Amino acid sequence: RIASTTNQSQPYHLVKLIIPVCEKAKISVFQLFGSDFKELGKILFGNFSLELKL
DNA sequence: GTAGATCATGGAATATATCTACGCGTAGAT
Repeated sequence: RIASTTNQSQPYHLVKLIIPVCEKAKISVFQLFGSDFKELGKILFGNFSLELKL
């Protein structure tokens, strides 16, 4: 939330923020930076067993 | 003859980006 409230052009701390975030999301860094928004959303919804569909 | 014992005698608010001072590791010269 802080990273999304601060200026978006500001870089994010890799090991401090992104790697733990994708870790808790059960998502590889490759999947996060490579897949499009549709695939990422579908995989996130399946990972947390949500019923959403983007 | 007298004192003691005995007997009679009795109705109904938190995290984070930013600014600043300091030691200092390394760069530069020879």
